[PDB]
Amino acid sequence: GHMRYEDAYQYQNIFGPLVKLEADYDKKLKESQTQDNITVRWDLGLNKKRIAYFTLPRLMQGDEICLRYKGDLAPLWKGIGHVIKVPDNYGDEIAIELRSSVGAPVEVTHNFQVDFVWKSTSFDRMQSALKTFAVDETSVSGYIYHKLLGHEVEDVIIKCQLPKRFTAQGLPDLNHSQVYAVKTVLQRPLSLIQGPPGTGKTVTSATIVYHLARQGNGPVLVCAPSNIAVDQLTEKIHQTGLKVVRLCAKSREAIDSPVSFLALHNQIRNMDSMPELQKLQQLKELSSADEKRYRALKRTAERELLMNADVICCTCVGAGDPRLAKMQFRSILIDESTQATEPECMVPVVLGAKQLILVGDHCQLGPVVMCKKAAKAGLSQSLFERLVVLGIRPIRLQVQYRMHPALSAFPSNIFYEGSLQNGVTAADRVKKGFDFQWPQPDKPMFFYVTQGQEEIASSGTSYLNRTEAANVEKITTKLLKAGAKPDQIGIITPYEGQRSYLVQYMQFSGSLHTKLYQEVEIASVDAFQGREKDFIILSCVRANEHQGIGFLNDPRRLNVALTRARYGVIIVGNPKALSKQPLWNHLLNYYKEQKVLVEGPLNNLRESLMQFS
RNA sequence: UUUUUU
Ligand SMILES: Nc1ncnc2c1ncn2[C@@H]1O[C@H](COP(=O)(O)OP(=O)(O)O)[C@@H](O)[C@H]1O
Ligand code: ALF
Ligand SMILES: [Mg+2]
Ligand SMILES: [Mg+2]
Repeated sequence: GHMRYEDAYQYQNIFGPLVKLEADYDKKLKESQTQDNITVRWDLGLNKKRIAYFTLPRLMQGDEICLRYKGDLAPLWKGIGHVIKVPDNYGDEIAIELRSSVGAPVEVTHNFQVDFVWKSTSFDRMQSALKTFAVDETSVSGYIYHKLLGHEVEDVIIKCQLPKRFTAQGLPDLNHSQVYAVKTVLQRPLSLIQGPPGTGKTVTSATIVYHLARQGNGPVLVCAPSNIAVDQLTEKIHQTGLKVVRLCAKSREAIDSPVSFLALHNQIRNMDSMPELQKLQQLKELSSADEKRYRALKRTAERELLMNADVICCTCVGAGDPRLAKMQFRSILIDESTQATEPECMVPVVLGAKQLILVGDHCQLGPVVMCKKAAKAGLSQSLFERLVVLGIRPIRLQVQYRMHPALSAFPSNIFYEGSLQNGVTAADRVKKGFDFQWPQPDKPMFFYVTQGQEEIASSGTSYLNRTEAANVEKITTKLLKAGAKPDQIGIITPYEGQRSYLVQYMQFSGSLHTKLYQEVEIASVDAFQGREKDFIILSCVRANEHQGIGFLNDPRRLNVALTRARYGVIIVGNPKALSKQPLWNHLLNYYKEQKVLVEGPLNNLRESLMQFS
């Protein structure tokens, strides 16, 4: 009440089809193909796999593609394979390794076609989770089943042994609201935690997970929708001194993060287990009988590290990973759950949840749903928000400990009805050893006006902006020269195109300060929700005469972008395009009134008189 | 709408 489901079968019959809409739509939307006139060069790898090389008049490493032969000089043929080489410093040849070496039409070279194959794994796991919820009644407790379905059911009290102290060593001393939040959550089967940015939702989550783990009843499962949110929580949990295993996507095994040392795939390789460490050093070959012992041993190692972990951390979709099947979790916490669709949250939930904690802020980013029809039918509504509408009262945090009061003013008043209070002062937020000259000494922020125009990026739907990129670099140098360390600086931008451009431009050219720049985080705004830096630089990218600003129209995205910094925020963008949207127009006027809308050379900034719509 | 996930 009011939204109710008779049972989990009806529930699946509603969300199952929604997920299918979104899946089918994304597939159609992300799938592209060449003309059927590609010329192929055939070869064999050293390992005797079959390879096709070709040039293209926008693929990425590891992509899956279908190669079709459409000519008449051999039987019609199609084969699946994956990109093992893209155009680079060795040449413009794309190479793909085929799954199956035969019977490829290696005697012909013309009249081929290349289709990019959209990967369906993430939606498969959501469909699969929905089915498990409906068919297997042991996948969640009777209580949680009834609560999730909107049934009336008496409140249940979990009678655990409460800790001596709620606040946990290694983490900040909890304030009264966080203590209340921890103490209360431990005793309920279902809890929602809510609060504006930087109120310690993740700190509080880590403290809860710590106590649930110390109950000694098996590993706690901990998730978030995006890899970066999972990593924040993982690091905080690690600080409590617990044994944490970060389970990563197979496709991310070569991505570098500050919690890489906790990644399951890395822990296994640092194990002894000397034999398996030998078969790994060997596959780094491909022997088929050797792969049998490799796998068995690997399964033995994964089983060991996972079963003995106090906590397992992974994305919501990652929870559906085959390595975790046949595992059950009594206690599950999902951080930044408001950024996920409900079927995405259900992925970890159906692993046997008897106690479930959801953390969120609906004023920050929601899930990505490209199919407007599906979004409007409800796929856009998170589980956290449905439960709020159903009457579950969230536990609230309201006092912020991240940012200088001047950074919190606009977001607090605009997004949170002035209810975001400050737990730190201006004096708590003067960087020691930092000799930077702010336009307004008392306001560590400014919007740096940048004339320019966006370009469409390699991908075809994303944008970049070369002028802003240039200024981002200048500003970064200025900050570094003022005394900021690389790791105290973060650069965020809403677009992937701009993110990638910045990586190449700052980190992989020959720049004099390349080694410094490489220690500087660059990321999309969306990925960075949940993370914080001392100093943030935001590149807005959009800059055009009559093409709009795209998803910059979403207030949630600006909110996240404005609330990542502790000590200072510098915004780089073009007020001309931004001003056309009421929200950005208001942020621009706000900065103008604060005298931090500026122009000119960095060492000699002047207010921008420039007028905008 | 071009972002999250695999
Ligand atoms: N009770 C507290 N005392 C001191 N610092 C705190 C406290 N609670 C949170 N913080 C800090 O403020 C920041 C934001 O916490 P975080 O958990 O990331 O916010 P949120 O999860 O709500 O976005 C961190 O740097 C963190 O250590
Ligand atoms: F709510 Al946050 F970093 F997770 F501000
Ligand atoms: Mg958080
Ligand atoms: Mg460089």
